[PDB]
Amino acid sequence: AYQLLLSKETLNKILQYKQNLEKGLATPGKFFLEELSKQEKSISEMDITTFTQLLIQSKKPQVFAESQVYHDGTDWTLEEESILGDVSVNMPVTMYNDGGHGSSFKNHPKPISGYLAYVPGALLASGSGPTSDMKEVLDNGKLNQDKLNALYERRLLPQLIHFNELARQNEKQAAITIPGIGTGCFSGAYYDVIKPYVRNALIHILEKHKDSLPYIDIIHYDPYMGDEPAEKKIGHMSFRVSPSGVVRGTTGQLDYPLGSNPDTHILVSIVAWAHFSWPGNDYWGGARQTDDGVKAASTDTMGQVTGATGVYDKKWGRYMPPESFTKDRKGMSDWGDYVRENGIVFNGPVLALDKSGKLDTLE
Amino acid sequence: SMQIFVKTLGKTITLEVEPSDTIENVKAKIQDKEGIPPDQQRLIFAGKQLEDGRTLSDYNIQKESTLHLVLR
Ligand SMILES: Nc1ncnc2c1ncn2[C@@H]1O[C@H](COP(=O)(O)OP(=O)(O)OC[C@H]2O[C@H](O)[C@H](O)[C@@H]2O)[C@@H](O)[C@H]1O
Repeated sequence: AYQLLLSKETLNKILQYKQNLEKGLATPGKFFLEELSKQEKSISEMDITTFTQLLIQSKKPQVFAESQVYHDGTDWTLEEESILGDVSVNMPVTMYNDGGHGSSFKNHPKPISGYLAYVPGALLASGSGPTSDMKEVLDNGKLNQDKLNALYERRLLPQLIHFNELARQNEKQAAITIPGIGTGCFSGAYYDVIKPYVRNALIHILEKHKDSLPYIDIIHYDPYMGDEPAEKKIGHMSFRVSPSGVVRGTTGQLDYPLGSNPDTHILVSIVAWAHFSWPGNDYWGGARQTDDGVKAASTDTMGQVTGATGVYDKKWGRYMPPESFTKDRKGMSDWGDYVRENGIVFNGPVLALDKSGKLDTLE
Repeated sequence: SMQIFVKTLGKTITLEVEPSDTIENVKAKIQDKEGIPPDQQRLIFAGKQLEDGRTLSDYNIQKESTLHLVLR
């Protein structure tokens, strides 16, 4: 139902991590060790794909990585965090509303079909020690644009490649809506400067790889606030900066941007995801909150992840758990209660971008 | 008009609020008092995160209730 993707550089990080464990240079963090502890095979007996899937399976439905993660092995190690932040996941979705936050959402008369690509932003906040992403992209406390570009390129390019080819297979082009990934909770102390850095990173990826993306057409970048409206031709692509908090009446994230429609385009929305969380994060705890939780709640994301058939609620703009679950219950009925009760795990097929820019198996 | 308590991981913020105040409204009052942007505020009550677009009333948050702010 969903597809996990990662870069060639991340695949190298995983192979090195496995080898590092087998050579005794590292020990698994508690939550990885917990998933590993359920296995009959040791680490040296696993192949790279199983190993990767079990590290991804250590994610929890809801985690607040900017505040309640310690990066010291009592939950995850930095070595695991460097991998998990690079993992993205896509899935087909029904979009029941336009993705407006809070009470601002507008329901679609007939729900539209499209795709989500969950991608974790740079984790530039922490409750405890420095994060992997802080070490990667900060030079003595200062944001390095080229390093941030490289990070987002590593994380986003596999999804752009995936939907370039899927638009081709569907004989359409792709329209992609993108939020201000990493500019909210994950921005930490960089809240006040991060907005143009993320915009610049998106422009650099598209310009650098434009010749690999002939079926990508329109990019709708909506940072919400902190950026100015703009439109830029990037190769063949139309890249629009459209902050819906400063311009009124703009298209939502879960809606066709101007110039696209269901006949000519597939609609894909990027979700600002989270290193240690299942897709949707906040909404597993019933909160239709943040880009991640809003987009999950406003789609059938939870059905694609759990395999269950939920019910959309027009009043609260929300895909709810199945009636066969909520009906008898006197309490504790949100999607995370559904996963605890049914032993659901987050484990799916994984592909990696290879030397030639093709998605393929990890071996 | 009433008062609630927002505990941090700690320094307890006292807020002046109305049952009809939305969570974003409450978050904005926290910003005025503490300088934390709403985008970087997670508010928990009775073990659940409070979401934009609902009101204190919706969560049955009454006078002198304690909320928990999660910060980096
Ligand atoms: N009322 C609003 N309406 C629409 N967009 C908004 C609003 N307020 C802010 N934005 C924009 O929404 C955009 C993204 O804000 P965030 O979701 O925090 O981005 P991140 O990647 O830093 O946080 C990711 C973490 O939060 C989740 O829990 C994930 O699971 C991660 O744990 C910003 O550009 C805001 O301008």
